[PDB]
Amino acid sequence: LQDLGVANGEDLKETLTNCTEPLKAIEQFQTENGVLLPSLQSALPFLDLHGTPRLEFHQSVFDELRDKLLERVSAIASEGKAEERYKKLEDLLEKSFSLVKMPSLQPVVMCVMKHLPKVPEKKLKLVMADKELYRACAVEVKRQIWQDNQALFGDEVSPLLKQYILEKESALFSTELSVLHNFFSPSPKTRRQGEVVQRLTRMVGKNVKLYDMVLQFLRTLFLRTRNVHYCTLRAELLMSLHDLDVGEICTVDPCHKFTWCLDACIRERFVDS
Amino acid sequence: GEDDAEVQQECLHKFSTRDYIMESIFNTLKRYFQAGGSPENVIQLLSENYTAVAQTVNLLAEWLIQTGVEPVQVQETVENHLKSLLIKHFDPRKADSIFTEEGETPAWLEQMIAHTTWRDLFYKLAEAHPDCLMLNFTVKLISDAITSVSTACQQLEVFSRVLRTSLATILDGGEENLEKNLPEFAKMVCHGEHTYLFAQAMMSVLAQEEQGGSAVRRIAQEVQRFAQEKGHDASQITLALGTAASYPRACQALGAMLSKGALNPADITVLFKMFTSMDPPPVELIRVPAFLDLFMQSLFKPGARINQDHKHKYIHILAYAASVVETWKKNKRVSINKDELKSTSKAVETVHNLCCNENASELVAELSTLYQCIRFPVVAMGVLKWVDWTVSEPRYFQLQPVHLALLDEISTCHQLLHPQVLQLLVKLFETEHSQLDVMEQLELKKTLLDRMVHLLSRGYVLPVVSYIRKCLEKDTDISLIRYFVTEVLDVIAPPYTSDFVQLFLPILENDSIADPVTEFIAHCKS
Repeated sequence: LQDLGVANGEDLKETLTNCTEPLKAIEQFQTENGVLLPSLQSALPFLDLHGTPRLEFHQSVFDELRDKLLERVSAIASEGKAEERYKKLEDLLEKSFSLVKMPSLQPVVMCVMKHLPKVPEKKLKLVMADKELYRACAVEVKRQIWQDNQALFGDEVSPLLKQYILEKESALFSTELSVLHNFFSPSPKTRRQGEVVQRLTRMVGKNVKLYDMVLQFLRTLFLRTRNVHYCTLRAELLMSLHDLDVGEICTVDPCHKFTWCLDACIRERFVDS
Repeated sequence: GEDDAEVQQECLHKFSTRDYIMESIFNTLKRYFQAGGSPENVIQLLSENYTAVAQTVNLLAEWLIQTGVEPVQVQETVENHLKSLLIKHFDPRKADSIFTEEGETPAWLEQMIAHTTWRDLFYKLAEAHPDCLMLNFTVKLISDAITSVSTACQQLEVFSRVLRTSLATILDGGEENLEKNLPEFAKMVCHGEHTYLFAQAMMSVLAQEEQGGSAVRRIAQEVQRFAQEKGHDASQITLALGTAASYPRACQALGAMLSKGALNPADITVLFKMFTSMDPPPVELIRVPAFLDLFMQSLFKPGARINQDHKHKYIHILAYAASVVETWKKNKRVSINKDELKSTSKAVETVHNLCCNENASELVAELSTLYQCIRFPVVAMGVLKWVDWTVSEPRYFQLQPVHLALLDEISTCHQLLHPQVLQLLVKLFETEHSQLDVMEQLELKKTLLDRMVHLLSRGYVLPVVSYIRKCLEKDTDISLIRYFVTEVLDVIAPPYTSDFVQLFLPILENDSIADPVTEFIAHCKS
């Protein structure tokens, strides 16, 4: 609260501690932290008489008004003239990041960081540093840190690459024989439906720098392991970008057309004329 | 035993529950501090779960105001939420308890009443509760700033004073504002038969004044109409009030017909024999509006039950009602004109034959005799009700509409039928069919707009443009209003009196074309 010039609980207890008139001090704190409309300072006792505390209508309007604030974050991302709308969102960011620590304004700021292509990276650094923000951050916040520095990208692709190899090893070693099916029955688009590569596509989105980053990670691990799994994950990531119709990779990558052709080749398991 | 072990927990439930510090917290705190125990941990329980929802609201509301969104949207949202919570959680017993602790509600009520939404809240609360003392007091006092009908008629003096004030407003209303001034009085009169009989007798005595008592008689007949709408028979009221007592046969006959809201060949035969006698009873005695409406719905709906030996009797009695001149020589009928009787009965006969035959093209075949015969006023009313019931059928415009042409003869040739014709077409201008698409609905609407513009040309200009303004502000799309202005400025000749401009031009502000609109606006502003 002090970040924008408002008191906290410790200031309240200071206002109560060592006071000859604690009740009037409590009332003054209540006045100084109420909702500032002139109809309320008379209606607050009246609604209090009902058995409904002041905080209850505060809770109702709290839900309503942050719903509208998130709506307007999305709107100013999509509404207003460009310089004014980005200025509004960046200013509101400076207002709101003091309360991302609080349980209210995290996802609001996460949307604001979602809709700005670049940010001062202090807040992205705090987003990676804190586990709660590391979870709740919107996808473009995570992208902006990765696009500005590869540390978190490596840190999170390493367990995901590990899980992909876990799946590959476990499926290749499974003890079922039948005339009905085998483990090579799923097509590559069938195998892209797992959340590993689809989440990796979400982590990359439509960005080419992160595409190069996953390419180099798969390159390093493929150069150390001599195993086709990382190649398969590159193909799955490229065709998952195509499943989203990601033009930022599909149209520029000379390999996209060729992998798309190879997808049908593998689907029939032949290279027809 | 001591209630400490229970009442202290009752209070501590409201202490240690999430978020109750801001409140009856004082009363329960007093019940606990007098009961002893641990009062130090009570304050800690109050402030432990203080989530600071209020300062969260400060942040959120001031951020919505930062966004450039209107704060009055927030005001409307909060008011709607709290008012809906009140209405869902209003308890009439606790309103009467607020009355019990003190007769006049403290200043919170007198501060709420300044807000229009809270005044409407008290209206919806108290219009349905005629015994809750707080609610009845609030509605009555706000009337002193609806007067509840139960407290309107609880005694003579209140009923009389509100009656005379409301009737003064009705008479001040001329011929338009009565629609708002009459129901508040009429529904007040239409609650009991004693308040009814009193108000009717007062208006009857007032009607004897030749300096406008005709209007009081009109309003009394309107209140009797409304009393019928509440399902109460005021037949014998009008009988014993008027000159029915001068003729018992006409009295019983007419009063029976009015009490049923329908005709019959028996009472009709009684009146026929009376007016066939050398002493025909007064023509004023049968000239009653609802009675003549019974004649209309007997002769012009499909059906009703009818005999030919009585068809002419109904026709001839209606002709006597619509034709005969009785001159009062100090309330003495001494000259009886019955010379314009036979032609009127002949026209009524032919027109009723056509109407109850369920005619379209055959109308155009005998439209000559029709427009010859609509010059009779009563016949014009009869054709109006017939074409109303034919055209009011759902989707009567997909199959022949010649009927709308006939109003042109009626309204043009009979001035006092201007209010009916427009008040017919207000229904027809709201025609909506899924079969006849919105294109055809707009075609019919524009046709009716041309009819209403013609009726405006006959002088019925204030209510036409007032209703056009109302339905534009409502329903009527801008295309229809533009076509209205197109036809109007194509037909109306200058000068344009400001009584017409005051409603036509400030609704024409929406458009500027039909250029005649520019000429009209320039002339009527300069």
